[PDB]
Amino acid sequence: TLNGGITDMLTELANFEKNVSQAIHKYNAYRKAASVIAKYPHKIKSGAEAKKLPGVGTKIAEKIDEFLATGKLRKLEKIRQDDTSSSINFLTRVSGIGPSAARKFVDEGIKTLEDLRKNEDKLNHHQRIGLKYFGDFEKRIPREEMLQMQDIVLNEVKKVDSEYIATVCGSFRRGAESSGDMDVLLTHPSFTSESTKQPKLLHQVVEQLQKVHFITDTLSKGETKFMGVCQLPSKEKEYPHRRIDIRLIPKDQYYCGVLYFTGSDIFNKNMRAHALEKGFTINEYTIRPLGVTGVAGEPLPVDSEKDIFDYIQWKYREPKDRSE
DNA sequence: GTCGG
DNA sequence: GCTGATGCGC
DNA sequence: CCGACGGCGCATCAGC
Ligand SMILES: Nc1ncnc2c1ncn2[C@H]1C[C@H](O)[C@@H](COP(=O)(O)OP(=O)(O)OP(=O)(O)O)O1
Ligand SMILES: [Mn+2]
Ligand SMILES: [Mn+2]
Ligand SMILES: [Mn+2]
Ligand SMILES: [Mn+2]
Ligand SMILES: [Mn+2]
Ligand SMILES: [Mn+2]
Ligand code: NA
Ligand code: NA
Repeated sequence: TLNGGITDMLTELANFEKNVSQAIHKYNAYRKAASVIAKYPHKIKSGAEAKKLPGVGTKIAEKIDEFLATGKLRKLEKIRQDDTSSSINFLTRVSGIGPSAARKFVDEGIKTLEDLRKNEDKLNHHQRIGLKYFGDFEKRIPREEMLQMQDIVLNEVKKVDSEYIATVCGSFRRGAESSGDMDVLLTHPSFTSESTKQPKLLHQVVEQLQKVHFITDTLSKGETKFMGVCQLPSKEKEYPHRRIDIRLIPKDQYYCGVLYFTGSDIFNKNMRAHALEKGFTINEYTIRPLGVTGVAGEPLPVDSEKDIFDYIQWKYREPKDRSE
């Protein structure tokens, strides 16, 4: 927040490009600029100063000059005043409503929370849940509540089977003092990259979590991925409903998976980019050597996060240092 | 929108 | 009824 | 100056 005013402006521009313009590469360009500036250890005094940084170009330096001169941005004022733009941007804050749905609703005169309720019959299950918990999903979860959630999950998982391993990742693992949601990585000895598929490994855990009334709603559920809603038990003041993601991954790909799901998202983009500049392709699952005509080798042996960093020659960064 | 081809 | 096409979130 | 920029699990539904 040395340069908080500039990164806020870039984020808002990013959001417009994704939600209204449906221009995903521009969205990513703005987030890339906002990230590099956030890293930058000096108060930016001019566009020319920012232009020095990778990810910041001609148009963004011009925008930085204007914000710096006036404290605002003409484009953003116009956009914030534009009815269709403003409304599309708003509806996408509902989980389940993306750029296409929002634009479609707006074309139909649906543009507010109240309009959404009046027309709930036009919403799908995920969207109705998103409406239902609209305010709740916009609150942050403080680390104290995160640690209480960590306890319920690890313990209920134990009760399905003591050999399951559940690891909370995302911002919680990066040590952040508050979190957007809860991300849970799951492994079991019976499920590896070979293992011959066993139904209900994730289902068993999801059903227990439901049984103890921790998980209250399902958004999507399959054999490897559950997205849903959860809520700490109330004695007293009802706790807000939270989003929870659970991913079941093959035991022998656990470190790749832990690297990936700890993030951050920008950090992951940065790592896999740097990976290429060393002859490796990283995904959620494997690190593989690359070569000449684009031949990605077999997965290299990994038994620690750190092992991945070595392959690509980065100093090890503790989870706390990947929040980009 | 930005950068490397 | 089905499934390719597409959206959404990550 | 142009083209690349990450891909995937899951849900829904237009068009047969
Ligand atoms: N767009 C994406 N596509 C694929 N993976 C992603 C994407 N964004 C993030 N990830 C990975 C890296 C993140 O650390 C991890 C968690 O995603 P997510 O829960 O949405 O954000 P986060 O945990 O880093 O912070 P927070 O949830 O508190 O906002 O998933
Ligand atoms: Mn109205
Ligand atoms: Mn998270
Ligand atoms: Mn998440
Ligand atoms: Mn299909
Ligand atoms: Mn162009
Ligand atoms: Mn039909
Ligand atoms: Na630059
Ligand atoms: Na949304």
